[PDB]
Amino acid sequence: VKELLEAGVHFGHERKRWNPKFARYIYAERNGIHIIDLQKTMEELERTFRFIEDLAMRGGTILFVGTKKQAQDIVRMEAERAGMPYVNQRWLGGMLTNFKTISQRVHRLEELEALFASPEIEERPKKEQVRLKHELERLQKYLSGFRLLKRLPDAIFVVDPTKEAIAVREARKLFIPVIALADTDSDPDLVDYIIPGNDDAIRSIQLILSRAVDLIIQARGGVVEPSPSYALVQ
Amino acid sequence: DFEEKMILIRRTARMQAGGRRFRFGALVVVGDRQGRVGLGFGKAPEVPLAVQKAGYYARRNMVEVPLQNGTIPHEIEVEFGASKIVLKPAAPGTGVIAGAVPRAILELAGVTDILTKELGSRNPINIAYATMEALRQLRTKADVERLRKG
Amino acid sequence: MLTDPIADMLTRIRNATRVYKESTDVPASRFKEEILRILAREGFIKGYERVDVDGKPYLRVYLKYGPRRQGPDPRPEQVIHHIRRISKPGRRVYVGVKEIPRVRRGLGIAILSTSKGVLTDREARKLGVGGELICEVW
RNA sequence: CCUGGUCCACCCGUGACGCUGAGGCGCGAAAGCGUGGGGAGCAAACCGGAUUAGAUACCCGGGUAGUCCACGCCCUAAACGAUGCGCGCUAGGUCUCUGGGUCUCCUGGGGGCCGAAGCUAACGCGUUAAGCGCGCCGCCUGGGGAGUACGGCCGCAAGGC
RNA sequence: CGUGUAGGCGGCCUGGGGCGUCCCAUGUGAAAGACCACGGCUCAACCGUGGGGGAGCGUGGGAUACGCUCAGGCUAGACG
Ligand SMILES: [Mg+2]
Ligand SMILES: [Mg+2]
Ligand SMILES: [Mg+2]
Ligand SMILES: [Mg+2]
Ligand SMILES: [Mg+2]
Ligand SMILES: [Mg+2]
Ligand SMILES: [Mg+2]
Ligand SMILES: [Mg+2]
Ligand SMILES: [Mg+2]
Ligand SMILES: [Mg+2]
Ligand SMILES: [Mg+2]
Ligand SMILES: [Mg+2]
Ligand SMILES: [Mg+2]
Ligand SMILES: [Mg+2]
Ligand SMILES: [Mg+2]
Ligand SMILES: [Mg+2]
Ligand SMILES: [Mg+2]
Ligand SMILES: [Mg+2]
Ligand SMILES: [Mg+2]
Ligand SMILES: [Mg+2]
Repeated sequence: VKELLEAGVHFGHERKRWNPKFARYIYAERNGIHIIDLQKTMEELERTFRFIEDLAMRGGTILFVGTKKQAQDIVRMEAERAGMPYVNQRWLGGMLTNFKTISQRVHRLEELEALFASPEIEERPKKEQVRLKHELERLQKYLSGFRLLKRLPDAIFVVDPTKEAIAVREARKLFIPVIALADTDSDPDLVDYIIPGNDDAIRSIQLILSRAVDLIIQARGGVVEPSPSYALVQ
Repeated sequence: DFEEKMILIRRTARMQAGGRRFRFGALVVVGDRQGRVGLGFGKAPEVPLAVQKAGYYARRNMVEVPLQNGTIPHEIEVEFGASKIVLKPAAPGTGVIAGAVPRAILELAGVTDILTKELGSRNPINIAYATMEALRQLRTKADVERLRKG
Repeated sequence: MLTDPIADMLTRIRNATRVYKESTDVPASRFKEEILRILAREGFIKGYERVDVDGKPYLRVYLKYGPRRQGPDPRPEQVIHHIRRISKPGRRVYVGVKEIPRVRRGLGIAILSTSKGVLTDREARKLGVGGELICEVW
């Protein structure tokens, strides 16, 4: 099932902008592009899942992050569709390493959330209404997915590890397992659990995220059909 | 909670139209005395606050000092930039011979019998930093041949 | 033109490990082999084998590093932390059996040629001999 | 016309014949010196005109050595990459010069930029190392006194070591 | 900045010597001092007894990996 799916349109990516470390994970250079050895992707998808699963069936939460447009929305779905915190906008800094503080801006979102449905708005001049509204707007804007667990995720899954290296660093300094889907434009070594393959064409990102979140809920019960993906998918 | 001894505190300063603002520094060590220690450097607008922050980072970053008889496993040398430190293990009943920096750090780490020499730059700060990486890199017959398995 | 091939080899290795490479071919030599043998017989490598790069005989020498690590810079520790030649082509170093060094307090080794085979610190000290201190490894 | 170094290709010849290098020898920008040519432009010195408190300067109009050639001296320099030479080893990205090939590619020498690892006091370096090693030479050991003094050697001198 | 004299440094394998290098034995390395023990002066300082050491160097024997030397072969340096 996998072989044909992935190889269908979910392998081979970045070209001549590589990073030699990631060579063990490459077959050749067709028409310029670096086409990765999928066969090795499996033996690596395996162990990775072998880790996802050994966590799924022990109820430990995973922070997903994707801040790139080509892979944004598709992480807002698979995350809601597995009840896992995520970061879809600008992955602010020190979210993890400075947790006891960023959490002060989540406790600031629900500060407004509950003064939203209330008799206090009868007052509060228009200067505090456009304000307290907007403040909630953006508050909600970046913290749509970063609330769920008020606790450090026992892991983090992510698209382009070098794209969101900042985050990777935070986790790395906090002894947090790091899972992610890195192309050639990414250095293996500093990734605990590695998903080698495309990282831009929305194809491989939905095919790997899906079965990622599909292996999530296969240790909780609720085996369903795939989640929203096609609406303008090419 | 561990021991927590204070190495040195200094008043630095910067410039700005009107006069010179300030800041104080705190280099601090910490250790139960079982083989656990941590070095921490703390800067803050006031003496006490700085000394506080000291211990906080101190505990944050700590190391497993593999003692032995109350001394140390092997002899090592480490350079931290311009400052170099020599740690050489002594027989029971010798003393902890070192400067205030390396001694302090070495006491709470446990050691009672150690020969030390402070070469290179003797920048208090940097000597400390150096002393740690020394310990950090300490091995026992165990974790030695534990790597020569195969 | 390589002044001292041995000190070369050692360095070849020293440079290899620094980035954790699989094997490295130092040009072949009975004495180098002899030395290499003691890196394997004592376990600083998986070992070595004879090879060829156009009628030209090097030695494939497979390194040996530690376990991957938690935290940042996950790079493993190394079996060969520190290797450096003692006796040199411009300052030959010899030792009676009583003078023989005690590397890294028993934890390390000091390879060294002799009239009865390339021994090591323990190996010579016990065999009851001395000879040209060749290098120190740990 | 005469002549040096140098890269590539073919794997043909020699069979370690190598690396370095105290002293020695050769070369060594400009200015400078000797003898003899040459002399348009430029231009120390020098002369005026301005500016200026003054203006032995800056700017302006003049202008001599010199700048050029031959032969012979002089031997300095921010003579700079302020980085001695040779060899091995340690990611790559990019553009550029110039060789060779069953030439969208590959490989060899060279000139650059960003950069692994690593070094670094920092700035920065980074297969054109300031990384990792070996060989051999040169050199440093607080500032001023002083590259002065004395002696010595060299030079016509100026002066050099 | 080159060139190169002496000198320092020397690629792969085989054999001979065994010069450096390595080991053993033996002579030597006075005594005093020093260091370890034991006692004499009431302790000590001083002082006596015994023991254990000392590189070096001479002599006899042994070893031959690395350096050297003589002998043989090779082509990865270097030259053509
Ligand atoms: Mg240093
Ligand atoms: Mg022939
Ligand atoms: Mg030369
Ligand atoms: Mg000249
Ligand atoms: Mg001239
Ligand atoms: Mg003239
Ligand atoms: Mg004029
Ligand atoms: Mg004129
Ligand atoms: Mg220049
Ligand atoms: Mg030179
Ligand atoms: Mg080039
Ligand atoms: Mg650069
Ligand atoms: Mg390069
Ligand atoms: Mg003085
Ligand atoms: Mg001077
Ligand atoms: Mg002068
Ligand atoms: Mg004179
Ligand atoms: Mg010569
Ligand atoms: Mg002999
Ligand atoms: Mg005596």
